[PDB]
Formats: sequence, structure tokens, C-alpha cells
Amino acid sequence: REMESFYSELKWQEKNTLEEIAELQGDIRRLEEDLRRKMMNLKLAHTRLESRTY
Amino acid sequence: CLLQEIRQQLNSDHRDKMETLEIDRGCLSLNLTSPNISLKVNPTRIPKDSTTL
Repeated sequence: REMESFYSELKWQEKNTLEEIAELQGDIRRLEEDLRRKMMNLKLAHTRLESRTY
Repeated sequence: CLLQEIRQQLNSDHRDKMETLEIDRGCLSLNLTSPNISLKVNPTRIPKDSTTL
């Protein structure tokens, strides 16, 4: 009896952890493209800085 | 003769201001997703004349 109880509890817990991990992965990917956007903004800023030279 | 010199210096001023017009309006034109935008060498530099307002 106590065997079976242990087994069921562990299965449910690992399911939960799986879903959490998937969500985390998606989030990290998102932040990465956000970073790319910031670098493009910096390109814009430096070009606008340069333009006043002439 | 005095009026002649007045004329020429005002013409010089006119050309200067119109050049400034063109430069600033091109700057306004520049926007995101541009071909010539790039990281620049010491954009933080200061000019060598640095006239005040």
C-alpha cells in the first residue's frame, strides 16, 4: 500500500516540473530577441549621433 | 562699396543656413530599419570648433 502511494505522488510532481521547464524555455527565447532589438536601437542612436558632423 | 560687401556676406549666411536645413531634415528622415545605420567610431566625441548657442 505505502509503495503505491509513494509512486503516484512522485509521478504527479514530475509532471508539474515538466510544464514549468517548458514555460521557462519559451521565456528565455523571448528575452533573446528583445536583446537583438536593443542592439538595433543602439545602431540607430550612433548613426543619428554621426549625422550632425557635417 | 559698403552695400556690396553687405550683400556678399548675407549671401554667405544664406548658403550656410540652407545647408543646415538640408542636414537636419535628412536627420529627421532617418528612421528605423535603415541601410546605412551602423555603430560609429567615438560618436561621443566633441567637435573641434564647438560654437555655442
